[PDB]
Amino acid sequence: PAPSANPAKIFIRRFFSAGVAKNVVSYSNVMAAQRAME
Amino acid sequence: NTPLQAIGVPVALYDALMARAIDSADGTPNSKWLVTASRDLDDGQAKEVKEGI
Repeated sequence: PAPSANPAKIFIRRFFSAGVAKNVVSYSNVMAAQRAME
Repeated sequence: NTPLQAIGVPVALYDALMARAIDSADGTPNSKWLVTASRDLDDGQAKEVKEGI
């Protein structure tokens, strides 16, 4: 079964960096969803 | 999370419009026929013309 080797390593190489705990949504999006609730 | 969050603007606008309506209801003269005579009419038969009208 599970082969552990997916083709999404294209981004962790340089386009991203490991061990940083990046947030999931931009702060602008959070504020937009906030004021869109009023 | 209540509907009252998002209706401040419309309720304030409604109250503003209704206040305008009330104020203009009493305050606007409800008379017609703004009739005006001249400065040569012997004020004393101007009254006679007014009573005739």
